[PDB]
Amino acid sequence: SPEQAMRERSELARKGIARAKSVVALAYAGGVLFVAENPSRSLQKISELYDRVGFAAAGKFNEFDNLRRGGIQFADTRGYAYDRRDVTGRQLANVYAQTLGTIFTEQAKPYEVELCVAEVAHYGETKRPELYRITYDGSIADEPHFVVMGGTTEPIANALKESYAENASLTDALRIAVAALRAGSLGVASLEVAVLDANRPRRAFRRITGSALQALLVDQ
Amino acid sequence: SPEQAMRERSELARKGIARAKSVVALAYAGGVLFVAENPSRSLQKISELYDRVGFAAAGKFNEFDNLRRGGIQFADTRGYAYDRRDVTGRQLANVYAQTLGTIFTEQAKPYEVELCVAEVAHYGETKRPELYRITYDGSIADEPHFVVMGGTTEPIANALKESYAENASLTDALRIAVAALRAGSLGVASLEVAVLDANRPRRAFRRITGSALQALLVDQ
Amino acid sequence: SPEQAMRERSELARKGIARAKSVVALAYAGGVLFVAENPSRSLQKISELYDRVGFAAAGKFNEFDNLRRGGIQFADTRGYAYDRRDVTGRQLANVYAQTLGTIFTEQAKPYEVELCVAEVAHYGETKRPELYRITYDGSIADEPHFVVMGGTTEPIANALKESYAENASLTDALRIAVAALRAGSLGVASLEVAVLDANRPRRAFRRITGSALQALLVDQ
Amino acid sequence: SPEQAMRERSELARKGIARAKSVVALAYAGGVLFVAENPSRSLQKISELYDRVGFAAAGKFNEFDNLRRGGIQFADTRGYAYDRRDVTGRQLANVYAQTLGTIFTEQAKPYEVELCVAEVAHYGETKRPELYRITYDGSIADEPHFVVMGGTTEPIANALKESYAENASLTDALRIAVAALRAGSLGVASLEVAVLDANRPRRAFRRITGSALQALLVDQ
Amino acid sequence: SPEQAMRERSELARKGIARAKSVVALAYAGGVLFVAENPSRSLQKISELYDRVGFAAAGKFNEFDNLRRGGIQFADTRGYAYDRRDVTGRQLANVYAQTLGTIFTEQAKPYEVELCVAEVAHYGETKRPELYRITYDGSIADEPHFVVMGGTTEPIANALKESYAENASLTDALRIAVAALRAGSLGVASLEVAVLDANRPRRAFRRITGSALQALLVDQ
Amino acid sequence: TTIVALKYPGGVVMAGDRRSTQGNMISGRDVRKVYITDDYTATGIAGTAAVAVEFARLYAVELEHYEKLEGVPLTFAGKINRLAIMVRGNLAAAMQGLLALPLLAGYDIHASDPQSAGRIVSFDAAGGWNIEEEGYQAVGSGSLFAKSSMKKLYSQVTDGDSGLRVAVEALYDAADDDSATGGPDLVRGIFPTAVIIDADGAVDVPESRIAELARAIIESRS
Amino acid sequence: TTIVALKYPGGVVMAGDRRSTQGNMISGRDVRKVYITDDYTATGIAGTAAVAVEFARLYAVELEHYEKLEGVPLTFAGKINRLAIMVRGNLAAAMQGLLALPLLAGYDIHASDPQSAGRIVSFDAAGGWNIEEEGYQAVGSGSLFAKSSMKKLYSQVTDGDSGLRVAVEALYDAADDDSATGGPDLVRGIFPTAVIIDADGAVDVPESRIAELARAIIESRS
Amino acid sequence: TTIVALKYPGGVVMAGDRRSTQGNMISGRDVRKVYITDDYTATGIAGTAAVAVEFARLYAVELEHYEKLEGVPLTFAGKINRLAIMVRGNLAAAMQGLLALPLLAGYDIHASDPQSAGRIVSFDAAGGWNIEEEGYQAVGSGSLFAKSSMKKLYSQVTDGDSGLRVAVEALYDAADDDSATGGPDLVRGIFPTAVIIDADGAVDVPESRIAELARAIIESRS
Amino acid sequence: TTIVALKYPGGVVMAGDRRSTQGNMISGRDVRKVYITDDYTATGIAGTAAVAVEFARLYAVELEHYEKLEGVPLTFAGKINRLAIMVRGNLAAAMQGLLALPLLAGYDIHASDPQSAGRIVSFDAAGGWNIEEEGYQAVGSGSLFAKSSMKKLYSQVTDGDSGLRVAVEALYDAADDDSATGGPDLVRGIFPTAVIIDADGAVDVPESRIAELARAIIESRS
Repeated sequence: SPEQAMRERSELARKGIARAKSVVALAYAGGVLFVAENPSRSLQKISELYDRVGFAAAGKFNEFDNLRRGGIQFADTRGYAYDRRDVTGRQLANVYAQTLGTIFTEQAKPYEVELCVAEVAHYGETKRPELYRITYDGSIADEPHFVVMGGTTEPIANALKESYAENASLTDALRIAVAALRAGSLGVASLEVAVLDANRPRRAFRRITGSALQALLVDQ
Repeated sequence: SPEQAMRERSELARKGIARAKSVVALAYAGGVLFVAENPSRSLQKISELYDRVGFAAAGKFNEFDNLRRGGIQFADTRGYAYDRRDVTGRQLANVYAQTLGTIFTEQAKPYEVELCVAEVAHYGETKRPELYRITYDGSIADEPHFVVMGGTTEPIANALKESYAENASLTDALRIAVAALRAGSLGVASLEVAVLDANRPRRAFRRITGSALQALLVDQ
Repeated sequence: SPEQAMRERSELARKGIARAKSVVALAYAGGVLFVAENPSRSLQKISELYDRVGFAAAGKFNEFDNLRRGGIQFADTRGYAYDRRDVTGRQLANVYAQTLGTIFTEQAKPYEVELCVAEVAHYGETKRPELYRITYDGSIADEPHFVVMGGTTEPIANALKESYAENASLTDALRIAVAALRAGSLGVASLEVAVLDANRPRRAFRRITGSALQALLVDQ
Repeated sequence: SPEQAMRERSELARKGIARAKSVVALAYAGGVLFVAENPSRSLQKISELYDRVGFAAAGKFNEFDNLRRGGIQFADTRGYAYDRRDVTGRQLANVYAQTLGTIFTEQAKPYEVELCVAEVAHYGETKRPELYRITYDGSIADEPHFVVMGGTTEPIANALKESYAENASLTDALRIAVAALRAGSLGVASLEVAVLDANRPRRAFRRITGSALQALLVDQ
Repeated sequence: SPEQAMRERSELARKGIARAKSVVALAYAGGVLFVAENPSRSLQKISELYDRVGFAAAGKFNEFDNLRRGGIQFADTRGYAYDRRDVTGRQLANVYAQTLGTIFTEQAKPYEVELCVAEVAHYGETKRPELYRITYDGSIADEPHFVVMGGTTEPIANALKESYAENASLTDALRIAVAALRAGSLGVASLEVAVLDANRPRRAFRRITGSALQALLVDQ
Repeated sequence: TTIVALKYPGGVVMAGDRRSTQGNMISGRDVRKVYITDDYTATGIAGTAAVAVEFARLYAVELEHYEKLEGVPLTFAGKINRLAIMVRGNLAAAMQGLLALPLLAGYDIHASDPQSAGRIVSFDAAGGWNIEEEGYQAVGSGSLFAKSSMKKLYSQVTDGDSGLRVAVEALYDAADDDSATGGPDLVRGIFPTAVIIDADGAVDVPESRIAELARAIIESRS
Repeated sequence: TTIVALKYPGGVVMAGDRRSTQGNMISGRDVRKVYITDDYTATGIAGTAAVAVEFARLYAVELEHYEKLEGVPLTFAGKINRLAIMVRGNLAAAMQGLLALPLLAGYDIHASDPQSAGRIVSFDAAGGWNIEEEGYQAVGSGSLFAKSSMKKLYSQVTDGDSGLRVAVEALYDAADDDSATGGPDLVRGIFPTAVIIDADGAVDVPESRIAELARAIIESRS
Repeated sequence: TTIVALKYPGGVVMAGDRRSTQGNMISGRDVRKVYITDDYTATGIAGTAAVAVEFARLYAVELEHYEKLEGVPLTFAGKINRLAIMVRGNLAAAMQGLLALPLLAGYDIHASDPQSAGRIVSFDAAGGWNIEEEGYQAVGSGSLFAKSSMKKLYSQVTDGDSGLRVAVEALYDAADDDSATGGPDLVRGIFPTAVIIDADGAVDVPESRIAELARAIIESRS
Repeated sequence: TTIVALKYPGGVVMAGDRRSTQGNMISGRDVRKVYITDDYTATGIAGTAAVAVEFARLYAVELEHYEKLEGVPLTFAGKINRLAIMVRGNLAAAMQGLLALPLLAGYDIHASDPQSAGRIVSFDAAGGWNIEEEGYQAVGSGSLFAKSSMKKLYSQVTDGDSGLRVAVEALYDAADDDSATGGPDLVRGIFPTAVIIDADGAVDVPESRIAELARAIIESRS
């Protein structure tokens, strides 16, 4: 039952996604903010890809960490082949979509993940930060404002449908995010946070450490 | 039934794990302690991987001994490629997770094992010893205190949830361990014991022999 | 039914083992004694592997003779690669365990055999002779005293659980063995016998011929 | 049903064997005698392999003729690799056993054959002529006196259990054979006969022609 | 059902054979006569292979024309490798038997054909012309007198069991053949006829044209 | 070509000219021979110009590639090894003509005494390497001259700006003897490039302080 | 080296010396240069000794291999072709140094007149072959001499023993002129080997009748 | 280059200079030519410097790799063999230029009499090896000189410190005749490196006792 | 190098010196050139030392490997063939420089008359071989001299100890003319190694009876 077969796959994956932790990214004044709950100190669900493009995913770790590498793999290569300025993250979105697409067909069990690639304009240039959501089955859509994935989204997503401050400040967007995240459930300085600082000269990625995090964090 | 198929796999493996012997590792003052019941004199379930990273697994021997080698294989290579100081065990955790992950999908029967990779800071440097648990299905989690695997854990694990002395002494932790192990069942100088001595200059691994073992061993 | 599938395999193999002849090896004063019932003059179920390590198996001949070669194959190579003194039989145990382990998964029908690798210390050196039992499914365990396989073991094994003279003489152990073997059933100078003579300078293997056999053989 | 599957295979083959013609070889004064009923003039069921080793099989022709070649293939090579004197037929028995063993597992339908490899000592040297029976499933056994295969054996085999003259003459053994063969059923100079003449200097094979055959043939 | 599976195959093939046209070859004074009903002018069911060996088949054209080529392929090569005189048709029988044998196992659907290879002694030399029947399943048998295949044979074959003139004349054998062929059913100069003229110096094949055919043809 | 690296108390400085010779005919007067590889590593490359810009560029990507992957930059030990491999995997070429010989300068943020954290590693055509531990090193057409002048002017090295002057003075001394090296072109306004590395990072020295420094040396000699 | 083959009424004879030269220094005095390939085929081989024993041995296996497989020995035509292939598949070697040049002698049990069933086939380094049809042929260091003496003594060939004497006399005549050929060594008791083939088969001629024959020739010339 | 190994009652000592010649122009004065491979094995390597640090480093990893895998260090016999393979698997290179020739010094913890457990194995460019059994050996540009001086001063070897002085004195004697060897540089404070192996293990001899030892020899000759 | 093998009534003896020359400069004085391959086979090897210890060692393993596999040792015929293959599969090397030439000595436990069961097989660079059937053979730098002396002293061979003296005397005679062969070193106590093979097996002749034998020859000549 090739048709019914595909439904089973979807299911299996969609389930795994739900039983995994929550991850959210959104557009703010200086770029894009990455925030996801993560008790671990070493196992990161958010990462740099290339100069101006960030990676964040939720699901089965070993599966998305693989893809994370593959991305960095693809990106670096592409930039050496042509030039740095010729990597887009819109590209990486295509790639991940292709890859996950293939997996969902060829591999025995499809990957239990949901991904997010985010780009924020080069140093001087000014452009609307772009977000992409790549699903387990290979489908791809781009949110202009914010992306939620992993666990139950409806409440966390709904909280944002309202709390989203179009041109938020870093501290303001973080506040909004952590609170919007608690909506699907706590929320301590024991989680993973990093941003794509459009303001940064070259490498627009910066992880928010433990001490400095507190300065911006939301009271509950 | 791709979904139901996967449940059968889990089962088969989870069972094998249970019918196999018990293995425990924990964090103590000088590093990490490896202890598992093993009547054999030659077949070892605990081993060195690289300078500051130890391997311990329980399950079907020929299956984890394979992975044990592959680790040492990967590690040594990685250290020659870049440098000794650039192997992490967090790396090896990823690798094992990847490998077991693939096995659980591609191989006919998934591996009947559960693994533990442990790192303890380099000679001079001081850092919190880290423990990783890699399951048969490729899932990976890191305990900050102690890891139990093989046989029935609940009683052995529970004994530790209390008996765990955060900053134990070698002899104290061994005592705690052996007693905590008896909790799921004896416990003679006829078993396998080794440690990751953070204090050691380079190679932070040392197996605890038969005679010297007695000096530290717990009365029942 | 991946789980139920594996049970069928076990069965099929376990059965073949039973319907085949009986093979026993044990530790005696001068090393290890190999004795198995075999009407044939040419088809041998017991063989040398390397300097200080013996092979004995029971089951479907063409299957274990294959493995027998593979062993000798592996051993010789290993000894040329590094040195003679670096082959262990504990090694060969791993290999056979690996091999049979793979077969039991990949091959259509799993091998109907049970194997025994035995090592006895080098010439000058004195060490406790070691025995390993490798099963059809790849499981591996080491007896410190004696190993039984093929046919119905319980009676033959039980006879030994008592008749085992820890430090037997050659003639005494042979006596014990042949009698212990009759326990699961005769026992004429028409069978296969060889030993690992720890006393021997280099090649610690020697087959017990027809004439000289009689001198030591047990009356019934 | 991997277990039940194998039973079906056995069946299919065991059947084909039965519905095919009868073939018998035995030990006599001067070596080994090969006799099988064969109306054909060109399609031979008995053949030379190497200097002192003969091949005879019954079953589906195209299948055992293949194996017959493979043998001659293997033998010649082996003899060029090392020396003539280093081919044993005991070797070829292992090979056939290996081959048929594999076939019975890998190939869709297992070979409908039963084989016999026979060696008779070198010119000067005097040794007990040896016979080997290789079955469809890869099992291998060696008769010290005589081998029967193809069609219904019980009556043909039984006739020999008595009529077997341990040290028969050529003419005597032929007499015994043809008569023993009629026991499962005629028996005219219209069949295939050849021997392994231990007496011969090098190539110990000789086919018994039509005219000279008569001189030794049994009246019914 | 590996056993039942093979029965289905046999069936499918055996059926195709029946629903196809009739082909017959027989031994006569000057060699072998090839006659088969064939309305077509270009699609030939009878062909030359090598100097002294003829090919005739019935069944699904595209399948046996393939084999026909392969034969010619094999033959020519063999003759260049060694010598013309070293091709036997007994050889080609083996080959076809091997090929069809493989097909019947490996290929999805087994070939719907039945074949006949025929040899007739070299120019000077005098020898009994030989006929071989190769079936769809790879079985091979040699008739000393005549071979029938394709459609319903029993009546055509039976007609010959009596009408067969051991040492017939060309015109006599043709008469016998065409009449024996009508027995399973007309029979006009609209069919395919050729012979292996033992009398011919080198290439012992000659097709019987339309005009000259009439001179020998049987009235009904 | 002449590249030179200097070790001073704070960290390391590296600077090389910009001449480009083809035969005994000038074919460039503005070549960037020294590049920043990453935050604490700068790399200069002599020999074939095609392999030069390729080493620097490719290496840099490999270093950053590891970091993005493993989340942490390589040990200084690793950084040395990677570069060393790269050089060996080019022996085939170098044998025929395409010879490119690197000189690595860096700051080990992990060094025991962060005032000796300045590192200079010279490289072997075959893929060898020795950590210099002698303060100065040079590779190229007139390195022989630089090293020999810089021998006398090393005592004068005191700090950043201090060392930098000795660097630029060696490059002037080199070009004064190696026709293939090329000193400071006033008429056209072209001056050797430089990079400094201290605990803070590696940064390009602006031609301003170099050009100024150049004239100092020219006048004092004049 | 000198191998020679002779055709007489019954069948063919072939005999070759046993000297082995390395430079101009003897390195063998007992080499078997002629071998029986199968029942009706004998083959002698000149040039590189390593390829010599290998050709003979390997060929022999291939012939018997065909027989065991197809149930019938090859045509004499086939036997010739197989050997010819073998020689071509060695041109690569022969170009460099490893030159091995066969001489085939045989009895066609299928020949029209079984008194001309004696065959001699000489071979080409490239893989060529001509059926000699002239009674005698020789290959080797001194074949040139043998062929030229044997030219005169061919009329004398009448039967088996008759022909064999002419063979042994050519080998003596050869060795008398080709320092690399080596005649009969009385002092040590070493005499050329020989094989005869007639309708009955091919058999080694025992040194007895050769040694005897040798002395005949030595005395008669003396 | 000159590396030298000595066998004394306790075990073995090995020491080699640190000069590095490129043409007849010094290009190094601090090269580590002797390395500890594992607990009881030290290895020195002469010839191409790129292959030198690579052999030592890679070998060491292979030895420890076996131990981690099989749970027990190799036989001294094995250790010898592995190194030997490595050397053969480099003939291709060495033929063209990249020649690297090792000298193995070790302590067989399994030796019969643990006072003869000192081992010295010299190696062949092709991959050969002889266990020296003669107390001293040397490889390199001036090994010829060392071996010949150390021939006279061997009687003087009594114990650890005793043997070590003879080693350092040969290295001095070598550099005094081989312009490519380089003796002790007082002016700059650079002295040959050394490693000793006894039942306890293999340890680097601190320059202190070497430098001291060096002056002894310089003064006594003075 | 000079290896020599002798055939006496009981079986065979083989002995070769231990000199090792590199240019015209001694580089060894203790090399084992003769090895026991299995119970009844001993093999000596001349030419490149790297390929020497490798042939002997590897061969030995292959022989024993067959035995463990097939349950019976190879025919002497087989033993000869395997070794022969090995030699051919090294022609590539030998062409360039790595030339290794074996000499096989053995006892055919299956020989007709077990007093002629002594075998000597010399080998061809290309992979050829002749069973010597002449009692003595030698390979190496000074084999030419040994063979020519041993020619005179062969009558004297009567039994084990008898033959062995002739062997050691040839090696002495060789070294007396071939500067690359090296006779018995009294001053240092180094004597040629030897192996004997009779119906009982093959065993190393202890230097004792050799050293003794050596002095015999030295004094008698003196």
